[PDB]
Amino acid sequence: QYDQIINGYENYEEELEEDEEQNYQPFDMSAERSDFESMLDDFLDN
Amino acid sequence: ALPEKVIKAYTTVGSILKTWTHGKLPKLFKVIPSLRNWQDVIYVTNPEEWSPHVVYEATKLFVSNLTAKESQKFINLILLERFRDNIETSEDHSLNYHIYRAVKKSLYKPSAFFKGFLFPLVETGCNVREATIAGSVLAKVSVPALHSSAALSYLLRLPFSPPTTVFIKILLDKKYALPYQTVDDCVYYFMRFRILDGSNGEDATRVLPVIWHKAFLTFAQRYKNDITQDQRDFLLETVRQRGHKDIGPEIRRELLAGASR
Repeated sequence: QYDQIINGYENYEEELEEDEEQNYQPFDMSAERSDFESMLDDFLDN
Repeated sequence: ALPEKVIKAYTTVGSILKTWTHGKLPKLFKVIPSLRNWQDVIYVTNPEEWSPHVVYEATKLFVSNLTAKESQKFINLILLERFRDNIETSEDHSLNYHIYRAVKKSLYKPSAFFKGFLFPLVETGCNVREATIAGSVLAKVSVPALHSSAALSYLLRLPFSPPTTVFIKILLDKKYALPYQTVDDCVYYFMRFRILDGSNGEDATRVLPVIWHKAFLTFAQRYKNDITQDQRDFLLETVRQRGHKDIGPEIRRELLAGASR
């Protein structure tokens, strides 16, 4: 309850650090939705 | 670096967003929350030049479609900065009502708001006008007692400042039920401004604004029945040493009307 959440607040900066350390990926086009480039194309053609 | 098709496409949507006021957001903009690297792409749209309309709609869009951790980053990197920038550079130091409503909407994910907006703000030179505007949002929007309490505890443990005290008072005024540990933190907070005849820090003699006294009074009215007799005595002593001409007697009165837990 309160036990859980207060610890997440007190160390919010640390948890952001740890989340980025774990889940950061550089940009990769083949790692995003496969219709992405196709959407980029329809748009650059107005 | 990003594919140049990305840069070229999102540089243009960026220009659309400078003047957008209504209708549907560009489709390419609306797919950004569906992307893993939304942070990399978003920057190309040049968020600080978005119209205030777009700030609002983007806040709705991003806060309700990102995870809390991800929402928190959006709130912090984009919303907070816009909030501060606009208040500092406006002629009457007011906030554009679109941005204002964006901040209200962001409170819908209270944890992402406190970690992404409030805590960074009070810990990075929040001024009184900033606390007054952001504080009025916090006053108006309902927040879960649990998150409200946890944020109150966090603010009470911070070094004193008048803007922080503004938020402390706002969260007290919610008059929600408090976990006994937050009640305790409140007692410890007001306690720490008394004079101990040996070791004292600045808090014992610093000048206290009226807002500190209204917060003390608020805590006394709502929570007089949730403190121990020992705690009541520390606070009555606090009021004796540090009390205010008009508010001090009211606080004392409320503290003496309370029954011990």
